[PDB]
Formats: sequence, structure tokens, C-alpha cells
Amino acid sequence: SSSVPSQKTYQGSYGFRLGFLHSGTAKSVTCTYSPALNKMFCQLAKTCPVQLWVDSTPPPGTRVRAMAIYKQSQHMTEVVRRCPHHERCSDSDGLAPPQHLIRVEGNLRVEYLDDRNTFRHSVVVPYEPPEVGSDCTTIHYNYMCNSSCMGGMNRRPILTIITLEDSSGNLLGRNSFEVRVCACPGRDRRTEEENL
Amino acid sequence: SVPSQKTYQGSYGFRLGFLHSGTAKSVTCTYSPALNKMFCQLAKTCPVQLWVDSTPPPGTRVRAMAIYKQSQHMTEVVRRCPHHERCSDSDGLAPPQHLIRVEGNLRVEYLDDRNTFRHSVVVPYEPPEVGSDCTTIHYNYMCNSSCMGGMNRRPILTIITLEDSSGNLLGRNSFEVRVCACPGRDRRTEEENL
Amino acid sequence: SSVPSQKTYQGSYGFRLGFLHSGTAKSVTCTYSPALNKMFCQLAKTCPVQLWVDSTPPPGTRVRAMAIYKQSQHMTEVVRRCPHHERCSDSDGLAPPQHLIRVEGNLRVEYLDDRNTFRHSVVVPYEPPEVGSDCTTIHYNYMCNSSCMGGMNRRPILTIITLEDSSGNLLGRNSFEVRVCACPGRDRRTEEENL
DNA sequence: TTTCCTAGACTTGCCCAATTA
DNA sequence: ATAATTGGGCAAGTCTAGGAA
Ligand SMILES: [Zn+2]
Ligand SMILES: [Zn+2]
Ligand SMILES: [Zn+2]
Repeated sequence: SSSVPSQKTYQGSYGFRLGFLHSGTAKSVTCTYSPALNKMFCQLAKTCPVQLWVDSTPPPGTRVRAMAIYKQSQHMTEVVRRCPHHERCSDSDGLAPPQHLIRVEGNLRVEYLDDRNTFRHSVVVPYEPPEVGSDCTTIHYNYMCNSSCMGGMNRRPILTIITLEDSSGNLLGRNSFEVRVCACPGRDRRTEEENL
Repeated sequence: SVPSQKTYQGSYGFRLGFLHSGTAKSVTCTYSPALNKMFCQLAKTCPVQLWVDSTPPPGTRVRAMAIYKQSQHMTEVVRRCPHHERCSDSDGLAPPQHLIRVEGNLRVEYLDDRNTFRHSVVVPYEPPEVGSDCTTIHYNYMCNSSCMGGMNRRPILTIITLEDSSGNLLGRNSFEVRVCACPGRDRRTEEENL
Repeated sequence: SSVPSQKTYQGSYGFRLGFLHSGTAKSVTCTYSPALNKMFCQLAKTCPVQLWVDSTPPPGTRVRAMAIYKQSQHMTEVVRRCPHHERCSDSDGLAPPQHLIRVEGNLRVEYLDDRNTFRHSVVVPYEPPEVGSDCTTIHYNYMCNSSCMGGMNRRPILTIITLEDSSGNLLGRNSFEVRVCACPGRDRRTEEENL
């Protein structure tokens, strides 16, 4: 079938695991993750921290890349991108390309790719060790379009694929989580878990 | 211009074969002998077998192209719907406007005829391997038949054309195709139909 | 011309017109009524016309189409698109915006405008029927609804299809009525019923 | 001559639930 | 448990006949 980006979990030689903040579902939450759903709920354009767990430190030049792909097989060949309303928004942080759904916050070494071959979008940052006195590395992502954006994701489930790659682009590890960009993360999360 | 869906089992005796898929609900690809219709899912493998009576010369290429089955619509270049085209992906070769792609063939070529604009994918004709009887080409349909803005629910014909390095028609065949979710349930049904 | 003749003349080549076969469905964009010898269709769509012949007209031959009002009282007036429709429909670099009738799918179209009669025509080159075919098909588009106030204004038109030579001398001639509308099928179904 | 409707019955993707191995 | 595959069914969306202003 038409090839699509790989999404299988691979801890790699460095024991790469992804972590998240345990925010709860109170009405004030801006980003909340559901361990039972392996799903992150976040608000549009707000901080979403993502934790990198490693058992041994990766080599130097190590990069961390994120990519969104549709969860369903029937839509996997579709490149996740912002709806037209959104790409057209003046919401540029000056670094990200207007069509990318995923941005990286507060990292001037942030890099964006428009795959020449697959048309696929992604954001990379250099991998940093955990801030001394720290257990893991944190990355602040932002999702720039809502799940409900007709014309975009349109209510379809998206996965965020986090890849650990050497300076040459080789795969060192991969992990993933589902994401839902919506107005009320606490409410939505509670509910979807309410279903189980 | 415009292209024919006229069989030309030619001087080589060109014929197409299809696998025996089964009718589960949602089978990936399935062909209906009675209907002469392929029923497949978007982006899934659509195997099409090439059978000749005699090996064609070298330079021979295989071409696929779609057309609307219906009279009026035959003039409308068949292509991907706006949405899918906009959010298209690719494999390093396939252009975003093409509906039909060829899977696993680093030698594939994609054409958008400058004088018809008509789109097509052509691969070299490879004689079957020693001990084989036919040669398979795997195709993928990038939009469902019901893609509003595209297929808009209208029937298409896939026309395979054997041709020489020159571009001369050496052979011709066709099949209709229905890209849908659930090719299984839909073939039964359209059979129940008779 | 001031009002070209619309008389049928198969002439030396056994020139005939053919038409597709669809019923009165709403989903039927274009439809020909043999009884009414009228063709209904809807704005901007495909109108397939079958060019039958008994004798193969020589290379260079041409097929010109022209619309004329049907009523005598309207005959001398040129059929043109309304001013509205005229300020947009110009897609397909060959078709001038005023022309009501266009042909699609032919690199060689040639638009006319009698400089002395102002009548608009779409010319094409005669072409033999497809290898295993018994007729050549032309794809016609009718650029305005017969409704266009300021355009056809509910007035019936006739399309005269002529076979001519490189010089433009007439060879054969047919014609038929066209009703550009809203979901054509019914109109025929009905047009055929008062009958 | 268009424009509304009123539904009903399909068309058709995709949910969910059972079920395989 | 655990993922993949499947079949039941559904409901958003389509076009219908059809009468009406
Ligand atoms: Zn959006
Ligand atoms: Zn599509
Ligand atoms: Zn008009």
C-alpha cells in the first residue's frame, strides 16, 4: 500500500520513553494528558510540555523530531496540516512555516522541514540533557489548529510521533501519543475517560 | 483530446488478470468478474496482472489512466479532489494531482499531457520471471469514488495500455473501478443488484 | 449571412447528427428529445454531438456551429451571452467571452465573428470517426441559460451545424433546438407531455 | 421559468462490538 | 491480555419524486 510514516514504539539503545505532566482535568487546564487513552488534550496555541526520558545520554548532535499523522488507516496518506483559515492567520512566531500544525516553543535552535519527497511536515530541535537536578528533558510544543477545524483535521484523531535521531538522521528511538486540540482540555479528557 | 476504452488484445494477446480476493467486509482489493469491476480502498494495494500470449519487444511500457464511465463526463480529466490534492503526500515521484499511483516501482513515470492535460502513470513492461506466467503491477487509488469535488461519486474506468518506447499502441484493456471503504460489502451488493 | 438558412441538407456526404441516450432525470445534465428535436442541457456542461456521414469528407473540411433565435420576430438579432455572463466566462484561452457556444476538448477550435454580420461561430476541423467508430463526436458547451434576462431572455434558439470546405462553401447542414436550463430532464419530460 | 420546500430511500463512510490468532 | 480483522449497524449526507407557491 502507499507507504506512510512509521509509528511503532522503539525505545532504542538509550531507553527512550516519553513523559508528561500530570495536570488533572480541572477547568483551568491548558494541556492535560490521559494515560489510559495515551492522549494529550490541549488548547490551541498554548504550551504543551513533553518529557524525554532516556536511560543513558544520547550521543552529541542528537535531534528530537515531532510529526503528526492521522491515526486512522483510511487517512494516513493525508498530510496533517493547518486548515486554510489557520495557515492564513497572522500567528507567526517568526520561525514556523504557516502550514505546520506543530511548533516548538522557546527554542531558537528549532528547525522545520517540508519533506521534499513525502510532502510531510515536522519540527526538530537539538536534543538537550536534563537540566541538572532534573530527571528528564522538556520540550514545549504548541498545536496551531483545532481538531474540529473543518477543512483541517476535521474531528479526526491525530498522533504525534516523537523520534530520536542522530545528527545524520538515523533512528535512535521513537514514541507516540494521540492528541486533541480543543477549547476545553479538562472537560474533554474527563468525558473520553468517562467512556473508559 | 479524449481516449478510448476499446480492447486491443493486440498482436501480443494482452489480457488482464485479477486475484481471487474474497468478499469480507472491507477487503482491501476485490475484483468482480461479472461486473468487471475492481473494488478497493484508498491507498491500498490493487494488484493487476499482465498476461500476454507472446512477449512484446523491449521498450514496451505499460500505462494506466482513468476516465469517467459516463458519456458526458468522459471529457472531464479525472483527478484528485481538491482536499486530498491539497493535503497530498507523495513518495518522491507521485504528483499530488494524480489519482492512480504505482506502488513499489522505482521506475515509474508520471504524466500530465500538455495537450489533454490527461494524467497517467507508466511503468516499463517487465516480462514474467522464468517459471512465471504473468507480470504484476501494483496500483493505488488516492481518492474514494465518492470524493466530492473529485470523483464526486461517478464511475471511472482504468484503461491499461501496452505501448512501445515510441508510444505506439500495442495493446489495450480496461476495468471499471470503485474506490470505497468496505470493498467487500459493496461488491456483494452491487452483485445482489445483478 | 442576415439570418442563415436552417434547412436540413445532408448534401454529398450524407451528413447527419447523432445524440446520446439519457432519460428525463434531474441528474441528467444534457438530454436530447427526438420527438421535439430539441436538446436540453444546463449551463456550462457537456453537449456531445454525433457527426455521422455516409461519405468521408476530404481533409480540410470543417464543422461550424452557430446559434440563431427560433422565432422570426427575433431572428435577425445576434445570439450573444448576457452582459453579466460575458464578464467572467473566458476560461479556455480560445473562447472569447461573448460567444454563447464553445466546444471543449479540441486544441484546434477557431472562433469567428462575422465582421459584417456580427454572428458568432465556433469552427472545428472535420475528423473521421474513431478507428472502430461509425461517428465523430464534438463536445459543445452552451455558455448562458436560455433564461439570461439581457441574454436569450426565455427565447428559443437553434444551433446550426454545418459541414463546410476549407473555403467555407457549404457541404451539409443540420440543426436542432437547445434549451439551456435548471435540471433539464423534467423540461423535456414535460415538453413531451403537453404533446 | 426558478425556487422551494416536504419528506423517504438510498449511498456511504466509519463506529463499535465481537472475535480471531 | 493484546492487536488485527470482521460484520452489524448507523447516520450524515445525497439525490428522488412531487407538488406550490
Ligand atoms: Zn484550523
Ligand atoms: Zn479525495
Ligand atoms: Zn447569461
